[PDB]
Amino acid sequence: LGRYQTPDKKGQTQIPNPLLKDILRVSEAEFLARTACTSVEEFQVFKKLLAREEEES
Amino acid sequence: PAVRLALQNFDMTYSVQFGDLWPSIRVSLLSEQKYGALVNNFAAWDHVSAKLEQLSAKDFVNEAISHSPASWACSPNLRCFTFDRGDISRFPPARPGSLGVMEYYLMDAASLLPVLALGLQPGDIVLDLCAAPGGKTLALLQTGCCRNLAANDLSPSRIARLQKILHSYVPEEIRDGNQVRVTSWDGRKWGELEGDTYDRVLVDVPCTTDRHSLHEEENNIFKRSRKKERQILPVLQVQLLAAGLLATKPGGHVVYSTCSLSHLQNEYVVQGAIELLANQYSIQVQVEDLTHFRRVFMDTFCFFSSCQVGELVIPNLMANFGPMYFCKMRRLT
Amino acid sequence: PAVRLALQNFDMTYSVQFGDLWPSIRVSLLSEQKYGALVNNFAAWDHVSAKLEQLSAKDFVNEAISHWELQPSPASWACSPNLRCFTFDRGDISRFPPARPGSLGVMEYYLMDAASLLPVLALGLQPGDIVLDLCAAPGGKTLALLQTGCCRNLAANDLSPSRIARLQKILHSYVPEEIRDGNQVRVTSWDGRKWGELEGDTYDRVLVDVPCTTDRHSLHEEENNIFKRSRKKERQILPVLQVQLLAAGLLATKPGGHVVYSTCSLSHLQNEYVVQGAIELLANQYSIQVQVEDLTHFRRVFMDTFCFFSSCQVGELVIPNLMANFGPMYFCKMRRLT
Amino acid sequence: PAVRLALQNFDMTYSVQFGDLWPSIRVSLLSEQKYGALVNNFAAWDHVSAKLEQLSAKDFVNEAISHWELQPSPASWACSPNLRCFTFDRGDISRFPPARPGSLGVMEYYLMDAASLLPVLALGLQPGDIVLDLCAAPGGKTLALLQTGCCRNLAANDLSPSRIARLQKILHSYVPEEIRDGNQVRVTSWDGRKWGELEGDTYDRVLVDVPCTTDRHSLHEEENNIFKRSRKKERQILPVLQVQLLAAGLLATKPGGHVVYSTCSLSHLQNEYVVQGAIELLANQYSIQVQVEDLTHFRRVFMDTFCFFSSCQVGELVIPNLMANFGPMYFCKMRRLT
Amino acid sequence: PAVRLALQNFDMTYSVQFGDLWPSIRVSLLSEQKYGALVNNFAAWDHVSAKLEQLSAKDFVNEAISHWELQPSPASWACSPNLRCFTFDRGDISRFPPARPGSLGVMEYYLMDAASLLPVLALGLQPGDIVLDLCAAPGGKTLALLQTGCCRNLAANDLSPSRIARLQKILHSYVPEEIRDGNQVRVTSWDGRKWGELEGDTYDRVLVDVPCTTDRHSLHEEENNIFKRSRKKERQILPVLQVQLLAAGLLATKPGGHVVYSTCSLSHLQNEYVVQGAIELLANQYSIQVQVEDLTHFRRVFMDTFCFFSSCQVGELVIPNLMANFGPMYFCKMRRLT
Ligand SMILES: C[S@@+](CC[C@H](N)C(=O)[O-])C[C@H]1O[C@@H](n2cnc3c(N)ncnc32)[C@H](O)[C@@H]1O
Ligand SMILES: C[S@@+](CC[C@H](N)C(=O)[O-])C[C@H]1O[C@@H](n2cnc3c(N)ncnc32)[C@H](O)[C@@H]1O
Ligand SMILES: C[S@@+](CC[C@H](N)C(=O)[O-])C[C@H]1O[C@@H](n2cnc3c(N)ncnc32)[C@H](O)[C@@H]1O
Ligand SMILES: C[S@@+](CC[C@H](N)C(=O)[O-])C[C@H]1O[C@@H](n2cnc3c(N)ncnc32)[C@H](O)[C@@H]1O
Repeated sequence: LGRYQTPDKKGQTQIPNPLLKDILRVSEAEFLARTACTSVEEFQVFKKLLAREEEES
Repeated sequence: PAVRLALQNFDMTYSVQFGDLWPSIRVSLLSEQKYGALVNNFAAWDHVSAKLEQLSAKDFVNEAISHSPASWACSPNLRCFTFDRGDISRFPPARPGSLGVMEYYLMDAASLLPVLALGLQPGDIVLDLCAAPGGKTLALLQTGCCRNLAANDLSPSRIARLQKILHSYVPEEIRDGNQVRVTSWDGRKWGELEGDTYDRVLVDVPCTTDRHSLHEEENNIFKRSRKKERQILPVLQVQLLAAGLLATKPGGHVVYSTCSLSHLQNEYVVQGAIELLANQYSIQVQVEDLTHFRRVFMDTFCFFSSCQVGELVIPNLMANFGPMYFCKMRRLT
Repeated sequence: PAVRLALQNFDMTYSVQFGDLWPSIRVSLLSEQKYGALVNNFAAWDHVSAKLEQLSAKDFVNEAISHWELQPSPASWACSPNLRCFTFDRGDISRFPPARPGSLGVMEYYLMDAASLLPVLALGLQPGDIVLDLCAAPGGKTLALLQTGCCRNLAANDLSPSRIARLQKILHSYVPEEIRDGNQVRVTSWDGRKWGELEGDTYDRVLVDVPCTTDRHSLHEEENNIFKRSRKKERQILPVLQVQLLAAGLLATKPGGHVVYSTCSLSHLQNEYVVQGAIELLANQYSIQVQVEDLTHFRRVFMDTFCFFSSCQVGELVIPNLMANFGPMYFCKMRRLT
Repeated sequence: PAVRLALQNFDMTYSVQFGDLWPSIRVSLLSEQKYGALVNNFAAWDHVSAKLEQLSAKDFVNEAISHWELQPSPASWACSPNLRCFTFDRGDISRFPPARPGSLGVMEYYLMDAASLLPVLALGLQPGDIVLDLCAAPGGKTLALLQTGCCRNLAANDLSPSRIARLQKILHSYVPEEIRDGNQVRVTSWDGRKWGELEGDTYDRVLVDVPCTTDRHSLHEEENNIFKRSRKKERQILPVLQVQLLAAGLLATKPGGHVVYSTCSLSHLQNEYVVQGAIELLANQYSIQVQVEDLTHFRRVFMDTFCFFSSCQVGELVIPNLMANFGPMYFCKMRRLT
Repeated sequence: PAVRLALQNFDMTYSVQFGDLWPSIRVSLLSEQKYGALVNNFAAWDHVSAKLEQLSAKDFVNEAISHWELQPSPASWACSPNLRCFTFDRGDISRFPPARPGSLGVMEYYLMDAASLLPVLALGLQPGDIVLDLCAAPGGKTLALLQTGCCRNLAANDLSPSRIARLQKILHSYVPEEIRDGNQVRVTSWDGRKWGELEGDTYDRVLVDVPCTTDRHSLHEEENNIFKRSRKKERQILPVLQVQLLAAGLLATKPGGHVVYSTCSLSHLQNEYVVQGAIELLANQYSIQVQVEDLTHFRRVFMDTFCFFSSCQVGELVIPNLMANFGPMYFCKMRRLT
């Protein structure tokens, strides 16, 4: 989505990434409403697409 | 690297164009795309249609046509199956049917919309100015409306792929003789050769192929060496669209299309080619409204409705149909 | 060391000025500051406003304008419009998350000291004004001046070309290319004191947010600290420069136009002494009359969000407090008459 | 040429609209117009009124108000007060001499098309109203809005800074310095279409006297003629601009507030379709309900002085006639509900 | 002979270009030219201005700026400031007396073709600009660029070291040692065409006042005449050099920066052809986009003093007329985008 940048080489990003607790600790509904900012239906499809990507190799 | 330069360029350009809609597009471009199975009418379509329905797929064209008054124009006999909204199932590879020709052609379902929007009528003289590898050429043939179909492409290597598709999908009875003509020449020169000849013209121009440019590293337009070629791309596109319009009969129609989200390659090329013909050749070209067409096909695709000229299908995870810009025109004078 | 010299200097001066109020200020300057989220009107402000309300934050500017009628003219006639700045409640120490790009690839909001918006609000921009931000970098107040949608033209100036790069970064991040490349905005890097000669009697509104001892920043950053032993002369001659810049701002103002002078220092030698000093210099040397305008109604309306040192003779002063830790912000509105 | 293109266009369009009434209008547009002397209340109106009565002229606004009871609410509750405008009798072609400064320096009266006062009268200013004149220059109707003594605040706006100079000239000529420089009047020069964003839901009364094909003026002046071959696009897109300005006026109006839209054109395209268009645009795009108010009693009362085209569906229209040669003047009162 | 070949060539070429306008130009080129007195701001301009007003001369840059509002941005934003140039009225043929050293031993004013100031004015210098005069000698326009007080840095270049001596003479005669002997003014005598390589993307403003057929001078002076039989190749390849110098100027300009190209020739081959040629060369060879900026408002404002050939596609052209005998002066403003 572009809402999480990988830090490197000095451990710095253009925009600061969301806090680990706001990504993982929080509910799927709050994650999507405040952090990811996408619909519920869209993430359900993402989970299925990613599951298949992992299954192959 | 070129894949990262492509995404880097998209982040700069497309975050501005789509705003808060860009993330939903970005994730879709970086995920698996959705395909539609264009049924081959030469291979007994009724059995193929029935076979594809067993997978829970549905002909989106049949769904679209059933639905607004029948004022809008649309190319017929195109049956293209897709899975439901949110379904990520994949079609198995097509196989040769009982007549030795392939049952269906897998493709981006959105690639059928410029062909549909072009509105082929029975007995039309049709031109596909940048035809290779032949996905849209194949669809133009499937309509059964082409009296004559000119398929052109500058690259003789991509024309081999077009010939492979024609041999794989079209019976020799329909390829030869005078119904199909495959040429390999500069499309920009069509104003001089074959001017005012065609009823319908498809100008599916070479562009930055946004989705493909994020997957394939070989022959990537965003490579450092291909900087000039990429920057002069809107010049070429206008030159090809203007040539398409000059080969169109007065009163005839043209569909311009790209597989890019860039406004520089989409609307600005339509706006540019219309000006060039009005000033240099004194030919008037009217952009036709595809709002009814859009509204009817919105059930299957995500459109960026803020489009001034033409229409744009944007990729979304619910319907991951790649960037597809298209604009219908009528040459008046 | 320079951080300790700054605090040492503030203990000597500000204990005398504020008296028994100085400790409450001292603890606030040595603790985390409170920020406000200035909404970007180019980035679809309605969605950003709604998103910021989910955090329990509230637009202090709207709250203020609502009570403009309570205790002469509409708020829009007195106070610069369309500025939406969200802050958390009094006593709340929550932090806003970093802004991200939105509606036109522009950043949704700009985090800043909420008090920094008050000189811009107090300046009272009206539709179609020719505006000048004489000491504009890094661009926080420049950004707010643009957000009003009143600037026919906006001149942003700063002597430092390095700080102008930061101003250009903010304009590229927050403003679409349509506005920042046109004749609506002009970024220059020149001595602001020379504006009396070049561009005299030109601007309707002028902001003179002068370089000062940046009291809060001087206690945090050791690099480029004004209280360093080598910068002793530079710091002592600072009220001369501040008068020179304010006088230049007034000379670039049209007769009848208005100017807001501001600092982020508690020192009276940089605040009231500069306003009086520039008004005298223009009356003696140029025979130009300058009237200080009363911001008591403006203060009273904004007192609900900020702590003001009400004992100000000319202008107004926001003092930092733990309940509302909005850094030192001095500001004075003036009208050039002749 | 442009004068002939204007007449050519009006022969095509207005022979169809008015039918057998068009000749009586055509001859009136091509003959000398009738003026009214709007008395200046700041210049001791009682002496000016007495002076103007010596010429055999009579205040048509007073004559109208007298018959307000004949054929719901006092005239002052419906119709903007303290406007004294003298005209000669029906059929009289006498001209008023030029106005002169009085004992107070301000000019005694302002000569104008008497019909231009009707949109201001119809707007129904009440004491203490916040008023906006969105397309104010050169200031004839602005001047009348001030004369009522009802404006708490009066915003006068016009995109052209050159026509604003003429508005400032009129304000300096007729209005005392005490009023014109205070917080009671504010002259701006900015696009009126942007008032929805800046200063929304602010005004009690709003006048939107839009730029139009100025039918009478376009048949006299060849310079800056809207019917010039070069100004073909500008003239065709004129109803878009007119809706944009009216919609902006309505967005600037408080819910419950009132707006008068007006033109000095006879075309249905610039009159009723602009009113209907702007009402639709606000209902669809902003979900704001706007009600057209009936001015039949207002018309009937003022019919004694002006010729009205009574077949008007929305609003009212004063048509020029040789007996009362008061130029085309379309006007429609509206109330913003939500 | 070379003077007759120049006129012979102009009769062939310019009778076709201007048509029935060529005689009025021809008589003006063969008669005494009109001069303007550019006031020296370093030599107390207020006394010089007052002294020049006694002769019945008037500052045309001020007259022009006054009408900048009539018929977007302040004049200072669009047009280079602090340039005071006095000329006699339209039709007056009076001559200014020679300039004398004044207060600080510097020359009071510089006599020149008033039109030569227009490319400098049109270039629109803003405070703090890095400026380049690629073909600066003998220094008339260099002097004007300095007079603005906007140049952070001014690069003055000319291939001829003999004409650079004249430029140094003017700088010593008009500019005090404090400025000329500093990092503000840099005089070089290198090839201007090589500026793309050395000092690329460096300047905010660039003046490319190229060597041309100097139409008026070529009809007076027989020595060093471009129309001599031996200089046939040099004269024919002149549009190549001109494009090479303009392209070099554009390559030295920062992206977003502006360039003014100018000549003192009526020949379209040296004017518009060179502008299109350099824009094409940059687009094809370097993939740099260059936009010609419209100077119609600039022209319209200065039309009161000069005769312009309004049929100019790109740029503007001042044509000599007996009423205002200001020599051929072509000029075109550009913006480098990429
Ligand atoms: C997007 S592809 C067309 C896709 C095709 N219509 C399909 O649906 O399978 C664009 C094509 O333009 C071709 N092309 C590039 N320059 C050309 C030119 N000057 N004239 C004609 N074709 C050209 C490329 O070789 C490329 O095959
Ligand atoms: C407090 S900062 C302005 C803050 C800015 N208005 C904002 O809100 O982001 C004061 C500025 O004055 C600038 N400055 C110092 N001397 C100057 C001068 N002579 N002319 C103009 N600016 C000057 C400094 O570079 C510094 O950026
Ligand atoms: C009919 S005049 C107003 C007459 C004025 N109310 C009077 O009675 O003296 C219409 C005005 O609209 C102004 N105008 C045009 N476009 C405008 C815009 N976008 N915003 C505001 N005023 C505009 C014109 O400059 C013109 O003065
Ligand atoms: C018209 S003059 C400049 C007039 C000057 N700007 C003024 O206003 O006084 C043109 C100049 O171009 C110079 N020149 C010729 N070739 C050149 C080159 N390659 N590079 C730089 N200057 C050159 C000539 O020596 C001549 O002085």
